[PDB]
Amino acid sequence: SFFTKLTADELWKGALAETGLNRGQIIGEGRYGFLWPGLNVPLVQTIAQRSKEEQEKVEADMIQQREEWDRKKKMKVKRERGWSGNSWGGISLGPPDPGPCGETY
Amino acid sequence: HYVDWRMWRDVKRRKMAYEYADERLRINSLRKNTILPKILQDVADEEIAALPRDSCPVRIRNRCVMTSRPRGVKRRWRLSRIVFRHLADHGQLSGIQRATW
Amino acid sequence: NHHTYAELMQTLRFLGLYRDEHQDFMDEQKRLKKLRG
Amino acid sequence: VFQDDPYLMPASSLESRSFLLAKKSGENVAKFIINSYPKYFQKDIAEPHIPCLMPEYFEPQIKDISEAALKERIELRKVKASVDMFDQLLQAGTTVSLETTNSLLDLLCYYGDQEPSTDYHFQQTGQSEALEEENDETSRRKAGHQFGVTWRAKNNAERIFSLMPEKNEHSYCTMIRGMVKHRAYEQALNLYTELLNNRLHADVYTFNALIEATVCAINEKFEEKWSKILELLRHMVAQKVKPNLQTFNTILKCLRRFHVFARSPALQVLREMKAIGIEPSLATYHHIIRLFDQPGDPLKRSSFIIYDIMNELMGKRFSPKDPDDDKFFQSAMSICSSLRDLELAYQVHGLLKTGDNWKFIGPDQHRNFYYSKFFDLICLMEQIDVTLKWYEDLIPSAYFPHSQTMIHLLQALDVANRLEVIPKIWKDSKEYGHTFRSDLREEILMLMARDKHPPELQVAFADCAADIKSAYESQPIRQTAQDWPATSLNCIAILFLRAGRTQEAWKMLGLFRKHNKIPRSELLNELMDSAKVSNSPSQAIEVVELASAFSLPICEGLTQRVMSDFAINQEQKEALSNLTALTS
Amino acid sequence: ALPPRTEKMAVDQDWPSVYPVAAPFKPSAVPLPVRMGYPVKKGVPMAKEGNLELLKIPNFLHLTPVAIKKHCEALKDFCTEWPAALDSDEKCEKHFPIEIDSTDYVSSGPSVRNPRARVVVLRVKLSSLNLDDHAKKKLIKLVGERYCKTTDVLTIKTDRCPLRRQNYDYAVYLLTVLYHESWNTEEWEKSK
Amino acid sequence: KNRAARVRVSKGDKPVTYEEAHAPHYIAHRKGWLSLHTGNLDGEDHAAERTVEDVFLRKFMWGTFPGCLADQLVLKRRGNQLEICAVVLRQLSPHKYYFLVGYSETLLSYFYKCPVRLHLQTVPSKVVYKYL
Amino acid sequence: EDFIKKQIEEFNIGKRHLANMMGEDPETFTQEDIDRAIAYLFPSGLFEKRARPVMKHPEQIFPRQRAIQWGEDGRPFHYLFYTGKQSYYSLMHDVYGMLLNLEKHQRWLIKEELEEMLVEKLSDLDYMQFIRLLEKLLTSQCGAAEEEFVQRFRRSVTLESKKQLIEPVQYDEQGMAFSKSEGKRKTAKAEAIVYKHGSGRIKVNGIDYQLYFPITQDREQLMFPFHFVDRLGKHDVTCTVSGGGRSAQAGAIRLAMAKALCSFVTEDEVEWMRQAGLLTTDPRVRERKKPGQEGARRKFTWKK
Amino acid sequence: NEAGFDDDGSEFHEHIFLEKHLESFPKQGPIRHFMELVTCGLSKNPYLSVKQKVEHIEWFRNYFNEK
Amino acid sequence: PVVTISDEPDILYKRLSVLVKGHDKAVLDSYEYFAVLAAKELGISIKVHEPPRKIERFTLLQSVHIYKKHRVQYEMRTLYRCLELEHLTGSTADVYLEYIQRNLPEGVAMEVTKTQLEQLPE
RNA sequence: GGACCUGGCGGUGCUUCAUAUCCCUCUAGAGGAGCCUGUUCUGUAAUCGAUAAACCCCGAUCAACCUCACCACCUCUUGCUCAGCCUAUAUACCGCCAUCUUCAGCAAACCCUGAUGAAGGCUACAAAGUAAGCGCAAGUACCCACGUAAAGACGUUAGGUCAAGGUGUAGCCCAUGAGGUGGCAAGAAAUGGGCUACAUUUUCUACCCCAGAAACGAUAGCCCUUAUGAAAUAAGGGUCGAAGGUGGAUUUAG
Ligand SMILES: C[NH+](C)c1cc(NC(=O)CNC(C)(C)C)c(O)c2c1C[C@H]1C[C@H]3[C@H]([NH+](C)C)C(O)=C(C(N)=O)C(=O)[C@@]3(O)C(O)=C1C2=O
Ligand SMILES: [Mg+2]
Ligand SMILES: [Mg+2]
Ligand SMILES: [Mg+2]
Ligand SMILES: [Mg+2]
Ligand SMILES: [Mg+2]
Ligand SMILES: [Mg+2]
Ligand SMILES: [Mg+2]
Repeated sequence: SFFTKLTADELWKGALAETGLNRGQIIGEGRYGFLWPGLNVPLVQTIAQRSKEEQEKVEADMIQQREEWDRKKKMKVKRERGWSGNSWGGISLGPPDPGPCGETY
Repeated sequence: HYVDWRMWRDVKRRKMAYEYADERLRINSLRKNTILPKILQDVADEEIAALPRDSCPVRIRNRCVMTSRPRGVKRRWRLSRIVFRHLADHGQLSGIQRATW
Repeated sequence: NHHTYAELMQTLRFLGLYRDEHQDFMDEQKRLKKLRG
Repeated sequence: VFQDDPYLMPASSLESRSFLLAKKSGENVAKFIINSYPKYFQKDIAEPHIPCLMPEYFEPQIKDISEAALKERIELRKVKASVDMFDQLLQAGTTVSLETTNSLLDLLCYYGDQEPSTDYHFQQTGQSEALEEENDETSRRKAGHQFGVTWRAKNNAERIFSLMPEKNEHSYCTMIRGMVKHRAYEQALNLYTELLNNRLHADVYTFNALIEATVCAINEKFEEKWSKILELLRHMVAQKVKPNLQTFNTILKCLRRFHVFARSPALQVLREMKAIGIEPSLATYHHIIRLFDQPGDPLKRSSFIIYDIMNELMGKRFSPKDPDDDKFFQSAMSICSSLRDLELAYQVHGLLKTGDNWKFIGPDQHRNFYYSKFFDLICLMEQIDVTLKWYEDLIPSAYFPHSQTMIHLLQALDVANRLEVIPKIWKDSKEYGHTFRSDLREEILMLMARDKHPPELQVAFADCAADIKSAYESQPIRQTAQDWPATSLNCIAILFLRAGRTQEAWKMLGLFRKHNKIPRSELLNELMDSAKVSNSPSQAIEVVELASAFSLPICEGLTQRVMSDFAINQEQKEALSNLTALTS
Repeated sequence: ALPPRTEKMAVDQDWPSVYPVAAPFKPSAVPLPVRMGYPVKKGVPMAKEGNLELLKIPNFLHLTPVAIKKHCEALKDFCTEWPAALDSDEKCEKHFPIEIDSTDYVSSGPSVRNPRARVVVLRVKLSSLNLDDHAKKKLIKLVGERYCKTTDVLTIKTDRCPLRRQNYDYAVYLLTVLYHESWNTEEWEKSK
Repeated sequence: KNRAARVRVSKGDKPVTYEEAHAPHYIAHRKGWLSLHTGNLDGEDHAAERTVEDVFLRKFMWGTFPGCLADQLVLKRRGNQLEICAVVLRQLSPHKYYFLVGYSETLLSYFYKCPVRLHLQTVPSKVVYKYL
Repeated sequence: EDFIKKQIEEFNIGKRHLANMMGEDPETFTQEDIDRAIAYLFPSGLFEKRARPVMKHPEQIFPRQRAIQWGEDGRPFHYLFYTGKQSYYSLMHDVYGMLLNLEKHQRWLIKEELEEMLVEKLSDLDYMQFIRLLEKLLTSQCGAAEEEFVQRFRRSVTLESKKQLIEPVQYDEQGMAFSKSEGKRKTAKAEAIVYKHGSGRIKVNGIDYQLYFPITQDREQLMFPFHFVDRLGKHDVTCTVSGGGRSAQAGAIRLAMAKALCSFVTEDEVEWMRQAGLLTTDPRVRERKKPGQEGARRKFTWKK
Repeated sequence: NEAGFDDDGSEFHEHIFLEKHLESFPKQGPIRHFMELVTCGLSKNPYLSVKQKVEHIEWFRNYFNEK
Repeated sequence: PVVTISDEPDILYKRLSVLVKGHDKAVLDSYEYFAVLAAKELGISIKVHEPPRKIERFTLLQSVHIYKKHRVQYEMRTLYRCLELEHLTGSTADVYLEYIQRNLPEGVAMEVTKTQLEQLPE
């Protein structure tokens, strides 16, 4: 029941259990694909709805963009090793933080 | 699309009680009146006991308009204790304060 | 009645005029569950 | 209609129209969703029943082949469905009654065998606002053509009109009106002759359509068409039908098409109007206004009928009668602007303020034209205090000023020598979205750098010129990569010097060198005066060097000033002598 | 954005014109830096440009004393005057005898069905009846629960028919047929 | 401990608005109500369906102006004039804003069958009363 | 600060705009009228008188931001800057110096008020030592200058007065003299009318005291004020009474007759009977049961 | 509070005097007593209109005859 | 300014008293000012009265599963302000009453109005 | 293994206290009898959850059918639902709470001390601490500034609930899901909490406290009638006329 639904901020707080995800969407994209005139397509004044080929191609582009998104999450970052991997002994933290007394290191 | 099956079971109870209210009303008065012969009622009895057992206003459970919880409902807003607490504590129900007398 | 309510939410989400975060969750979780289950 | 949030206010007329059409989009967009799914909105809660709020059903509910289903499909305006099932009734052999065949031919003649347009028609005024001053004679040839349905020979209307058994006046009338509406003028005239042969009566709308058809007929002289119009009105009187306001307004629209030879017939038509006793409308006055006002007339005695008109029209309150009553006010201020008449402009602004007559402005484009012309004229011949009073009274409450007005808004201030008001109207223009208008920028910059001003006005001018330079810098990568005007560069440079923003003046001397624009001798001479004040021989040599690099004929005098006014070293003296030798 | 109409607006500008109708705040329209909300420990009450507390306040901005005065210039058109029926309650009782209660219960939202808005009660004075001698005894014994003795008022209540106007009809009909049955002498009045 | 509408203290970096900050014991001592409907007074009938529609409006406008409603709405209800005053942010395009205004403006009118009016109030960034 | 300056400008302009929308467009719109105008303009309905809207000069709204203590040389202005408590230590140095030069010649401020005048945070023992030195300076025979020092640090007292408010004598009825007072105790109300002479008579709700009060404890309660003031059979009463019970009604009457007899007895004896405790209301009222208890203070069975 | 809501001009004598729809049987019978009882109940009904009152009457009339 | 003086003599309203129930005394007495000044310049005789507030207090449980001893208590503050109009005309009625009715506040507003119209017996 | 730092503990010292709590004290009870209602145990084909303080008239401000998830029997397959599941895990959680708390601490960011260790940071006639923020306090509700309410952070107890609802993980979809019909709530016993008593400051009647008279105790059991309900639990009358003689240890509340 739409009445028993809830905000996503609340669904994740329960899923993660870290106290003991909708960004790739345009403002009018629907499964039915009734591309509107104030949303998606700009404001000729003609209501319309795309076909079975434009829908499938656009949603295929979207799922591929998700896949590349999970790729940019699942790259590898290169950490220089200090005295061994999984150590901290030769790890170079950066330059010291600029002094609030108008200073620099 | 109903919160649960039990809620959907009452929405069915509500509906066919509301449609089957006139027939039951007529024969029932005929029951608790003292004018017709002792035998002239035995017949009307059949009609009632035979009128289906999902419209008798004895099976209506005033449950929760938002989340099916039978016991713990306040009638004036049709809400359970904790849902009414949630809304009145978030401040979207007018007039409801915290009692400090 | 819960039907006009929830089914209009169904149709308006499928028209893309409504974004419900809850159905986005179940959509996404059921996809990641159909990947393995 | 607009919201009060400063982010959501429209700044321009185009932005306001865009917001309004976006809102109207959201409206027919909710209508489409609700009519597509009526089951979700059938539950009424308000008492009483609000049938303008219950959803509209467009699908035919009667599926059996019946005249009730024909009436349902005609009422739903489904042209193809009505035609197809009328063919179904003819195949079934059911006699279709005369009234419902009449309703079917009514629909067919109204729509021209096409379905009604799914878009509620608010298009076809999408002309750009940058071409409102040239060629209203070719703009007519490409703007008088709505792409309407041309009457095709052998259409469904003609098929029904041939198929039905007993022909009556309403059927013939609707057929003639449909042919006139879809530009079958000769066919409509022939069908009117067939009506006269069949001894039927044509109504007022049919006779007006026939008048329009006779005028729109090709290759006939105005005298012949006028004689035909007189014959049609004689036929009207002989058929005992009484003419009316729309009849005579159609006549007036046609004689407006008939130009100079038709001016006296318009006066005769309005006199016969008043003699028969039907009140002329604002559309009637619009028609004879636009007839008598034609470009190229050397007399303007045709334009004196506007004072005859208002002398009949003061103090009266009007109701809607005719479609061009909203065009009346626009036409008459076209005349007021053309003849440059402040008193008559005020007179019809008063006629507007009488009662509800403000309604007869009508649409937003007409409103913008009306108030633009009114404010132009106020700026052109009124006194500057009442011009600014009308400015604050009308802008932005009544209309959004067009780009041209901005320039004019200034010319009045320049004539009145009230240049102190320049920063506030500049700020208003920038708020209204005139930031990227190069002609405005040029106009305030010349009017602003023409004269030496008191210092507080100078520093306010410095802030304004700084923001103009900021906008010019903050136009990146548009196809109108408008090169920095030398006049604008010179003016902003003179103004920053006058207010004392000397280092900024030196930077845009560098901008002069970057953009290869020739600086002005006055700007130069002010730069030497600033260098004299600052005692900077290097800056003096810099401006001499730029003058020599642009090979200007002031450079010798500038060098002589540098020698006379600064203690210079010998290598700089040698360099300046070499520069003068290069220029010589 | 835009520099607001608040500092565009000056003094002697008509506030009934600025706010015609009841509408929520709109602080950009409002030329008052009104601050609302329990402040922070080392701070001020919250500003005006974004408050929800300044939104949830009913907002009687639309109706200022001067708006009341100018509003009713026009609202003055629609009123006659009362006669010299006099503030004296006995004088209006003499002039117009009966009294009726016929009320509305205005709510707020989608519908206007409050059934209890059909309550109609009628108060009448026998000293305004004036045509009641021994026939009065009849009326009293007939109406049992009414006629409190300290004040001579009869109160008949109707809530038996759904509409208020036919309830008014039931009050007047019961009054007149109670009156006619009271003036109807009956055969068993003597064997008391 | 009471955990009803109390955003707990983080580390001093948690932006929070007046509404969220105040706890339910300040519900009309410092906060007030976000929905002004008359049904919760002494004598009235339809308060239940007013609240059932209330939670609907909150969630419809939450899902229909996706990620731009800064703080929660003010569902006032005078006469048959339901009002959805808002505090929506300044990120989406104004034509999109006017669109969702119109869409709601008519859709809740045909759902609830009365005049429904949205008076948006655009704000640059989500406001902060205190950092918890 | 520029913040303070433009806030000021905005208040002034908005105050004039406030008198326009109202009707006091003449320039002098006082602060009381400002509070009046905003009250109506936007109805509060919030229990906290700070949580309601407001329109004051930015001065009172925004707090006191201390000025910069050093210019563009470094070089801090006050000589006691590196103590961090310039104002407090300058005051202590000054008070010590006046004690010194006075010895060569020969209520109190609260901590928050002193911190407000010094615009600096202060320790309680710092306040205590300041007060101690100031008391040293008044105890010592000081001159008029150091008197104005001690008096700009000392503040007002606002003493109240504890004389019973005497009701006026209403010389009325036909020609008699009475006083009509009131009394309240435990949901009971008693309005009492006492005539100066009359030798004894009560008419509690129409009947006498032996009929409305069959209990001798109630009759003793009704005796109490007279037998204290030695005017037993010398005045007469008539009392209307609502609510309460058999003892609450008698107590409300007792208070009402005492608070009416005050006008007929002398001021020294009205002070005497106030001391005796017949002129003060009894605030002891029934308490409230609590959710989870078995009474107001009574709890249930086992908790430990 | 009663906008619309006409009820075909009930006007006070169709709602509470059901004698015109009573269809008199021999009045001394218990059935006719019932009709007095049910008639007074439908008279004191304000929620039902006259048309549902008369279909309530005809229900009993139909069934009373049916027996 | 369409007036349309029609036909029949007045309905003669005595004591049209408006009882204003609310959740907020500050809205109620602002309303009192709006109606008192309106009746002042209307000419109609108004009087003020405060019908005393009723608190609907009630108890619920605080924890979801157990702990009946720990309870929450909620309350409704219903306050009343009576604004009784005496000696007013029938035409005077649906113009003042109408002005106020349309200009009613939101959820903190009820306007229960009793009318005692006078008449002649028949 | 040696030596420490911090915390907890001590049938750990000194001092100062608790006040309805620590004792001596004051008032009314529990524990003894009957009844009502939970729980354990036994039983049944017959839910689940709470289970020292902080479970035990507890989820229930409430089960004849319904509720209902239990059991029996018989049926349903794109099933009110782009299914469902009251299936398992409260030791994945959100949510809403208990408890210390009838507390006053929790602290970002710095700085110093300790040979730059875990860590520590007190002296007002002053020896290194300064502090935003949360909490008490303050301000509010009720009749006052009093009292009572509300409030009481960080964390503790993997304390309570996947069964209010939502939900991760794992599972079922001939099933663990869906519906219909009928039963499940009995005491060889025990215990928690209440109610009423064992009378004489009592009992019955008037009266609602100036009398007459007596010189006791079931809200259980059986019978009658009524209420509500399709179908009796409740209510009144009748009848009867129990055990019971103010309850040990211990304990509760004020
Ligand atoms: C057997 N112990 C180690 C245990 C285990 C679990 N859960 C698991 O390990 C299961 N994990 C799986 C499901 C296999 C993933 C457990 O989940 C639990 C407990 C302990 C209990 C003890 C409970 C007890 N109660 C019932 C009276 C008790 O003495 C207390 C108490 N504080 O009074 C408890 O702590 C207790 O309630 C409790 O919380 C337990 C568990 O939760
Ligand atoms: Mg490794
Ligand atoms: Mg608690
Ligand atoms: Mg468990
Ligand atoms: Mg199961
Ligand atoms: Mg507490
Ligand atoms: Mg506190
Ligand atoms: Mg556990």
